[PDB]
Amino acid sequence: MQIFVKTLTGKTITLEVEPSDTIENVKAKIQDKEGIPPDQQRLIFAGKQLEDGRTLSDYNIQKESTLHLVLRLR
Amino acid sequence: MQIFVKTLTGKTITLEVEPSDTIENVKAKIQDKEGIPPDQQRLIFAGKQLEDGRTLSDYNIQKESTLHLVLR
Amino acid sequence: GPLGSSFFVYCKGPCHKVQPGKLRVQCGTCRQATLTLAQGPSCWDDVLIPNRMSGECQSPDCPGTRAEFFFKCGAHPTSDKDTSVALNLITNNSRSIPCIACTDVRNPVLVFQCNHRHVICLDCFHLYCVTRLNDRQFVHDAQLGYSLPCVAGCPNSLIKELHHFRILGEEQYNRYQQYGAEECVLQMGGVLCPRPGCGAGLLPEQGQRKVTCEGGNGLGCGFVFCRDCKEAYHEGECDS
Ligand SMILES: [Zn+2]
Ligand SMILES: [Zn+2]
Ligand SMILES: [Zn+2]
Ligand SMILES: [Zn+2]
Ligand SMILES: [Zn+2]
Ligand SMILES: [Zn+2]
Repeated sequence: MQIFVKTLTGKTITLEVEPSDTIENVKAKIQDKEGIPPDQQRLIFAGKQLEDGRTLSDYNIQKESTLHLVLRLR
Repeated sequence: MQIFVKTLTGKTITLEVEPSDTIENVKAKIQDKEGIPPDQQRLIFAGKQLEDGRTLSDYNIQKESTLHLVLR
Repeated sequence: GPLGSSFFVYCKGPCHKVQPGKLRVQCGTCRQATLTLAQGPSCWDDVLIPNRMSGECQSPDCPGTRAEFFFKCGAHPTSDKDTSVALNLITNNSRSIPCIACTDVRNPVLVFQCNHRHVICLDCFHLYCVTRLNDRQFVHDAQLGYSLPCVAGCPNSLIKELHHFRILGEEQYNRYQQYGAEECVLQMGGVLCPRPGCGAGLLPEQGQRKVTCEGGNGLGCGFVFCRDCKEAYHEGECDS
């Protein structure tokens, strides 16, 4: 299926994922298309931070639903 | 109406049925499409194995839903 | 609490509304609907919590036992994995309880998980969600997320399945997601970029009063400011 990842600035990215894909796999697909290392990535869905070990189906994230990406450069 | 049957080989059979058709009738339609005799057929729907006595309406199987076929 | 055929999901298309739902189950390993359940589910936690029930996969090359439940819209044929999220707080008003807002007996209704199980209809719940969203009255929890409590104000009544806010409508739901991501950044100790049009979510170190909006290509506007006044970066005298 397809999901969307949007930054708070407005930039939008499309990803080809499966409901069983983990948030860690999602952050890997983001790096393969944006070059952002996953350690700096913080994914948010409905105000809730997404754990790397969890899957999209754990959060019931449906197709064409939107995840939010904020960067942590520390 | 149409219903779909997914097999272990990935292919999806399309059957023409009525809500009043029995599970035995459905197994007969599966033999007419794939040659699998009904004694080897097992149908799975909503986590339950379908018995030859009931009908599609008895299992709340609606139009264009999917049955899963596994072999005995 | 318990279950039944009173399932309600939110169909994102072609219905774009709350609809009666179909409960389905697949094998937790091979992801196929070949797993049979020796016993049916008895409560919402049986279908909402992973690996809460066990079964037996009828595939010859799969010894899967974990039941994985999902829901689909029941108002029209759906594909094999065209799922819809189940709204566990919405059920049929079998007791015919009037709405706590409009005082009209409606069906279906949403029941908050407060101590009194207050009942509200979908129309009033829609207006309740929109007004609290536009007024920035939504509450953010580090465990649950961006949600609302019971309309009457009862404690420990935050909605856990955040997909209930799909009743906001397509436009207001994406605004809710945006507001949740913003409040989430502020919850992690971050700050929103004050430069209009940017609105970036920045997570600088706690000690640094310098904030360099900077992430990469289109990820930051490059504006340097102070965490306290949010006007422009300075070395002292944070007052205006
Ligand atoms: Zn629908
Ligand atoms: Zn299996
Ligand atoms: Zn009402
Ligand atoms: Zn209440
Ligand atoms: Zn900025
Ligand atoms: Zn300042």
